[PDB]
This record gives sequence, C-alpha cells and structure tokens, in this order.
Amino acid sequence: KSSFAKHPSARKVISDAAATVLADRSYATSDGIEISLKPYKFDPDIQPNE
Amino acid sequence: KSSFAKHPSARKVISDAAATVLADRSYATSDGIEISLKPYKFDPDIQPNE
Amino acid sequence: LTNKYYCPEVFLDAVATKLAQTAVLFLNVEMLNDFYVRFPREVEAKLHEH
Repeated sequence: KSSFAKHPSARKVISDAAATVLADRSYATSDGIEISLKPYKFDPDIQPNE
Repeated sequence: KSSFAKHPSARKVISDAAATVLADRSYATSDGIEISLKPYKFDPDIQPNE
Repeated sequence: LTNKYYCPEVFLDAVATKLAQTAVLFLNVEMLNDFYVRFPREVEAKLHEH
C-alpha cells in the first residue's frame, strides 16, 4: 500500500531489512519462549474458566 | 519431628545437604524467573479482574 | 482501572500479585522439583561419607 508499490529494488531492500532484523532476534525469542513455557510443560494446570 | 532429634552432627549433615542443593539451583531459578518476568517489566498491563 | 495514576494502591498490589504468581510457578517446577529429586541422593552420599 505504500509509496513503494513500484521500485521492486527499493521495496525489496526494505523487505530484506525487516528480514535480517527478525533473523537476528529469532534465536533469543525461541529459547526465551521455551524457558517461559518450562512450567506449563510439567503441569499445565487448567482452571475451570480456561 | 524426625528420628534425628538427637545426634546433632548427622542432623547438621542432613541440613547442610539440603542447603547445598538449594544453593546449586538458586541462580538458575532466579535467572529463569527474571526471564519469565521480562514481559511484565516492560508493560505489566492489568486486567480488570486483577 | 482507567484512572490508574489516581489509584496507585490497587495498581501496585495488582503488579505484586501477578509477579508473585508467575514467579511461583517457575519456582515450583525448577527449584522445588529439583530439590525433591536431588535431596535424597545428596543425603545418602554425604551421610555415608561422614
């Protein structure tokens, strides 16, 4: 939708910038998520509302 | 309340064993807790029921 | 809850309860469960060596 509808080179530069940032942060997010889920793996206690 | 009410030396051995296990896990527990709290440090948004 | 800055007491108590409960889950799994499993082994070894 942006002003970069045309210019596939500039557009793909933007896209690849997003891609390289996400790729950089991906590992820390995955490992942190497994650590944070470590308690619910052992006992995913279910409350009546859930 | 245990059978080791007397024999304070062996009792101390048991107590110190508990203390050393707890000491071994203390840091990993703390760091994991701070990682799990990482989202609430940024924005601890409060639900109406809370 | 919309006037949080007008009611700091209830807000701070909500934050405290939340941090406390999620920290309690990670604590129970990691530290507590590791204690239940490692403690007897440590008692046996240290008592025998003593």
